[PDB]
Amino acid sequence: QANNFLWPFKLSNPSGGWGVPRKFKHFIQGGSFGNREEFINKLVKSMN
Amino acid sequence: GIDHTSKQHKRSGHRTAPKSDNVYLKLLVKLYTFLARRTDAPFNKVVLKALFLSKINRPPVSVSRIARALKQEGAANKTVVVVGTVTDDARIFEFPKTTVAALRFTAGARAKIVKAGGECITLDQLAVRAPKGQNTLILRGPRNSREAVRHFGMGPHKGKAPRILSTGRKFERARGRRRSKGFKV
Amino acid sequence: MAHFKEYQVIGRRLPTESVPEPKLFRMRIFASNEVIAKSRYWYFLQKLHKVKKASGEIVSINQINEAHPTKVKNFGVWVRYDSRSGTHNMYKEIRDVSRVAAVETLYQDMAARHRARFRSIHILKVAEIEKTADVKRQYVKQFLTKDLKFPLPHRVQKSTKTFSYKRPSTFY
Amino acid sequence: GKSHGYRSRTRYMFQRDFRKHGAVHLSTYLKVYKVGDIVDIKANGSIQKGMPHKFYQGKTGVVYNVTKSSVGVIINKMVGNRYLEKRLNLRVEHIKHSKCRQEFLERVKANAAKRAEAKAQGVAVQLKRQPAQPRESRIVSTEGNVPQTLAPVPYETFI
Amino acid sequence: AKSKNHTAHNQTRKAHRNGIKKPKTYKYPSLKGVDPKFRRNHKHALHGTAKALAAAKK
RNA sequence: GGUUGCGGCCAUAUCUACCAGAAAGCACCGUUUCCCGUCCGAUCAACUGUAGUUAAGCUGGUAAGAGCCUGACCGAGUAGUGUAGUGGGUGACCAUACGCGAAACUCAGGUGCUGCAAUCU
RNA sequence: GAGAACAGAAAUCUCCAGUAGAACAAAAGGGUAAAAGCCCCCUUGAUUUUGAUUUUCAGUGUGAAUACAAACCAUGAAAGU
RNA sequence: GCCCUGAAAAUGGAUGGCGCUCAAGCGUGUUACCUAUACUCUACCGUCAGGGUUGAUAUGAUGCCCUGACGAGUAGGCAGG
RNA sequence: AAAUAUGUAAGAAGUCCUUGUUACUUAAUUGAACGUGGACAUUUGAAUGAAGAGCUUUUAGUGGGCCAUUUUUGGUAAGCAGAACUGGCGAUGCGGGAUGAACCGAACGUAGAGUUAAGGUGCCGGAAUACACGCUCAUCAGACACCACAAAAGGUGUUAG
RNA sequence: GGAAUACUGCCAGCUGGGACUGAGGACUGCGACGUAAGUCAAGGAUGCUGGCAUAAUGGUUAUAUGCCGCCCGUCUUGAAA
RNA sequence: GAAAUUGUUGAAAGGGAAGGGCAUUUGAUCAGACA
Ligand SMILES: [Mg+2]
Ligand SMILES: [Mg+2]
Ligand SMILES: [Mg+2]
Ligand SMILES: [Mg+2]
Ligand SMILES: [Mg+2]
Ligand SMILES: [Mg+2]
Ligand SMILES: [Mg+2]
Ligand SMILES: [Mg+2]
Ligand SMILES: [Mg+2]
Ligand SMILES: [Mg+2]
Ligand SMILES: [Mg+2]
Ligand SMILES: [Mg+2]
Ligand SMILES: [Mg+2]
Ligand SMILES: [Mg+2]
Ligand SMILES: [Mg+2]
Ligand SMILES: [Mg+2]
Ligand SMILES: [Mg+2]
Ligand SMILES: [Mg+2]
Ligand SMILES: [Mg+2]
Ligand SMILES: [Mg+2]
Ligand SMILES: [Mg+2]
Ligand SMILES: [Mg+2]
Ligand SMILES: [Mg+2]
Ligand SMILES: [Mg+2]
Ligand SMILES: [Mg+2]
Ligand SMILES: [Mg+2]
Ligand SMILES: [Mg+2]
Ligand SMILES: [Mg+2]
Ligand SMILES: [Mg+2]
Ligand SMILES: [Mg+2]
Ligand SMILES: [Mg+2]
Ligand SMILES: [Mg+2]
Ligand SMILES: [Mg+2]
Ligand SMILES: [Mg+2]
Ligand SMILES: [Mg+2]
Ligand SMILES: [Mg+2]
Ligand SMILES: [Mg+2]
Ligand SMILES: [Mg+2]
Ligand SMILES: [Mg+2]
Ligand SMILES: [Mg+2]
Ligand SMILES: [Mg+2]
Ligand SMILES: [Mg+2]
Ligand SMILES: [Mg+2]
Ligand SMILES: [Mg+2]
Ligand SMILES: [Mg+2]
Ligand SMILES: [Mg+2]
Ligand SMILES: [Mg+2]
Ligand SMILES: [Mg+2]
Ligand SMILES: [Mg+2]
Ligand SMILES: [Mg+2]
Ligand SMILES: [Mg+2]
Ligand SMILES: [Mg+2]
Ligand SMILES: [Mg+2]
Ligand SMILES: [Mg+2]
Ligand SMILES: [Mg+2]
Ligand SMILES: [Mg+2]
Ligand SMILES: [Mg+2]
Ligand SMILES: [Mg+2]
Ligand SMILES: [Mg+2]
Ligand SMILES: [Mg+2]
Ligand SMILES: [Mg+2]
Ligand SMILES: [Mg+2]
Ligand SMILES: [Mg+2]
Ligand SMILES: [Mg+2]
Ligand SMILES: [Mg+2]
Ligand SMILES: [Mg+2]
Repeated sequence: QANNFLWPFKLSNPSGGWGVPRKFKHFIQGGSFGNREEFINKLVKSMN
Repeated sequence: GIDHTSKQHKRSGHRTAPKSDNVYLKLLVKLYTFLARRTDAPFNKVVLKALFLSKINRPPVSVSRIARALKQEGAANKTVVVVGTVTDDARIFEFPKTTVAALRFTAGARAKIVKAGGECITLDQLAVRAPKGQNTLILRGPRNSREAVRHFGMGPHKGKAPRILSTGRKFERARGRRRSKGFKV
Repeated sequence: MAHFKEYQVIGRRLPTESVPEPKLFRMRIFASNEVIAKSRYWYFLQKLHKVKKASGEIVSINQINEAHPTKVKNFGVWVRYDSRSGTHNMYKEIRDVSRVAAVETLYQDMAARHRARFRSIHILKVAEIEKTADVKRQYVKQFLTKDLKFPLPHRVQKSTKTFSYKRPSTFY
Repeated sequence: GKSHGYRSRTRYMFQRDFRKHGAVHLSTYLKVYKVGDIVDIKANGSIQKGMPHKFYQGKTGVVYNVTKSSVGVIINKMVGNRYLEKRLNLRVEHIKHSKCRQEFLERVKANAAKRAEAKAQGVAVQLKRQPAQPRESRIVSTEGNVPQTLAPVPYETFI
Repeated sequence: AKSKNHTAHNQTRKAHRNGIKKPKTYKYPSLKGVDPKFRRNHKHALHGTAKALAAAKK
């Protein structure tokens, strides 16, 4: 209930940029997708 | 862009004023959207919609169908509302008293009701008398008694009546309508 | 793959009823972050034991820092690598000041001399060549000679303006 | 021309299971079926009468009829963008009771229990199932278990 | 002039615009195709208990 | 525990060779008037339970036995596979990333469990 | 496989072994061992009534099939079929 | 591994062109920087939706006020002009 | 004997008790079906979502399709012929791949500011003649997916093994 | 032995430069600061000063310049062809 | 007394077509508003 109450957050693109030159590979291969664990905060904070 | 999960700009699909163009009906609508907006009473809300209803969703309630609903346990003193016209039914030989409120009353129906010392109210009078619709019994007539719906769903083994003009034998009663002529439906 | 850290990664075989306290295995792992490093761990562990991450657990992840980060050391490096037409075992010696530095330029070297991308390499051992004269490869022996001194001929200064009024000089 | 007869493509499907040919064991016939029973459908190729068509193989349905040597099962087959109701006259050699509801029934009978056995104590129940939760903290020891340190291996050929 | 022969291409796209409508369920389904010997008796069975329940409100 | 009649799962019950089996029971076994069947009382039918025998059946045990059953981080996280990339490669094909994961192999363990009724040192 | 006058590679007789390696009109694939195969005995259910159902499907028709109901019969000691 | 031989076609000609050789080439790393009708925020138009408001004594009740989301389009449908 | 696909179930139309109806059915008030009366509420029976769900009528256009990854048949092969699943183009502009129906990015009301994607940043051309380690000198060097080709075989050129 | 530092993270710590926007139009809400009276950056810009009062700004138009832009209609899988 | 199409006058532009989009310079032309 608590979480569905929130609309999905609408983030802008990252301000720093994506790290990486190509997004649609796994984080673990130098890309942006997948579980990147605690490194999620650096991203979101650039997007928020 | 957005992966839409549902068709955009969809109209609700419900009437919202009558399509009718009669002032009086337009006025009764005025009464009841007011009444609906300010009385949290279910009755007014149902009544308002029925007003928008087109002619086919407004089948006539007969005066015999009326008498029967009054025979419900504990219902004989209720005033019956019919958002539509009320027709007469020679087939009943003893009509009760009560008070019917409806849009139209055919001449004979009005007669029969008044003869038994009943009363015929218009919805606006029904309003002043029972703004929350207290003690009201709402009746609808039969929609699927229309002749049209006989032909709905025509198909093999549906058993549903042909769109046909002239009828009698040698009008669509041979091949495919009997085991002895090709097959059956 | 990036600029490497070196990690101890410890893991073990999800416990059971009949086998609680499973054996525990360690790897040192050269990787840019601990996310790549745990991945790598499972990558090799499923090459040696019957586990997979699904049925196993990481126990500890710790960064190993260089012992004496400002001492020049002679590293011998063992590597396994995949070429286009078959796979291969190698030994190189790299001279730098940390193992982490060393692995940075190994990876560079494999890439440049053998066209081996990071996926196709396995570090086998990285280990400090203790006593000199066990140093094998001459491109390193070279730098171990007594009283070593060499000039840097033909100096290029980087200009900052587009135009110059001099004619330069590569003296030095 | 093409061929699309009733039992077409069924070579292995109505085949008989290795070392399991012959008479059907008698329990197949001692089993009892009531309307509402959920059965699973599997053709016994040894029994040609009362056979389900291949499409209904491996399908689960509900009994709607019980006759001398058969049960009538009703399956929802989806033809088009929609399901229609299909009714199957199967002999008992092609039907078995599903366990697809055993865990539900075991769950309910048991939910009645700890529901009373809690109420009649002092409430506090919790009897919806929950998915696998992530595991919790814990402390692994070294006592008797120092970490063994593996490296990757050289390339070798053995052949 | 030969032309294409058959394809199911795009067909489940269409199937999904307006459903795959689930199968629709009812309390009291039809006795359609049920054993006539049963059904005959069952009727009288029902007629009876009906009579019994009118007999409860005499 | 044995045995018998009727069984359920249908090889851990089968197969090959050898040995052991108290008591009851099964059995083999005697007969041809009668019902009944045969080229043949071998099968099948009947009669005796009397005249005989554990030889066979049957039951059990042995065997670095054949087979079969079970297990295992034995092989193997191998083969194969769902997903990803403007990954490698002239191609053929091949690595990598998030997942799913065999079969043969090898080693160990095992060799009918059991329901109803009657009977039995 | 082993045995028996003429009799031989092949005639007819016996015994051992035999999971089907045969046979079941026909293409092939399923299936079958006190049978579904072979031999014999008795037979006409290959019949009468009108619906339901599965395949192909439009959920039309046709072909073929399935499980019942109401008859009348066949067979068998019978359960049954 | 890179490079070289293997390596022959028709108007003059194409790593897109110029040109580039410790590259402006090949492999690999690290930063920074450029910019889509996309992403975030704001205004405005329209569409859909949800609320509010007949109380007179002035001017639209198909109106007025608040709020939120959404906007590609051939064949084609409907709507308001 | 996989993976991917695939049927069903996860309750109020539920679970339990009591004991009516019948011509079916049992040796049998035995059973079968349908019930009357009674007991237990939202941790009432997994997750996530739901700009709601259900239903009815009537009618257009269409009934040449083509493409990409993967699976795949015929063919020496094809910018060839034919199937499977999805995603596309057709019907669609916008940014990138100089160019281009289908690739990559991203789907369009009128505009401001910001940030990016794919792809780029010597000059054409907005954007480092940036940083770093190697490699490579071609009297037809090479230069970025789809893509606009090259092979066996050789070199005492050079590099690392 | 005792420190420092990097690296990663946190602060409802302070603070400078720059750009775009200023919808709304009495009041009404949630707050903040004050002992208080009051004040406020708290449900959307005001304050102060200047210049022109005109072709100054703006529209239109022609031309020039940067980048971009094939011929519509059609039938087609596919047309600038 | 339209248009295609023509003469004349005036203004402008033109290195292998022309016309078009966004934007602004320059010329010409013009509305509104100030008070
Ligand atoms: Mg920042
Ligand atoms: Mg920036
Ligand atoms: Mg910065
Ligand atoms: Mg790139
Ligand atoms: Mg931001
Ligand atoms: Mg009528
Ligand atoms: Mg160290
Ligand atoms: Mg065929
Ligand atoms: Mg057998
Ligand atoms: Mg038959
Ligand atoms: Mg033709
Ligand atoms: Mg063709
Ligand atoms: Mg066609
Ligand atoms: Mg004895
Ligand atoms: Mg005789
Ligand atoms: Mg004898
Ligand atoms: Mg006998
Ligand atoms: Mg003996
Ligand atoms: Mg015996
Ligand atoms: Mg053995
Ligand atoms: Mg392989
Ligand atoms: Mg795969
Ligand atoms: Mg590829
Ligand atoms: Mg692999
Ligand atoms: Mg056959
Ligand atoms: Mg038998
Ligand atoms: Mg016949
Ligand atoms: Mg037919
Ligand atoms: Mg046919
Ligand atoms: Mg070139
Ligand atoms: Mg260039
Ligand atoms: Mg480079
Ligand atoms: Mg825009
Ligand atoms: Mg539109
Ligand atoms: Mg599923
Ligand atoms: Mg739910
Ligand atoms: Mg929800
Ligand atoms: Mg809703
Ligand atoms: Mg239509
Ligand atoms: Mg049509
Ligand atoms: Mg056609
Ligand atoms: Mg048509
Ligand atoms: Mg595609
Ligand atoms: Mg077309
Ligand atoms: Mg498009
Ligand atoms: Mg473009
Ligand atoms: Mg190109
Ligand atoms: Mg992609
Ligand atoms: Mg140029
Ligand atoms: Mg530039
Ligand atoms: Mg820079
Ligand atoms: Mg490639
Ligand atoms: Mg070569
Ligand atoms: Mg060489
Ligand atoms: Mg304002
Ligand atoms: Mg304003
Ligand atoms: Mg003036
Ligand atoms: Mg003026
Ligand atoms: Mg002026
Ligand atoms: Mg002019
Ligand atoms: Mg112009
Ligand atoms: Mg152009
Ligand atoms: Mg045409
Ligand atoms: Mg053509
Ligand atoms: Mg004139
Ligand atoms: Mg302009």
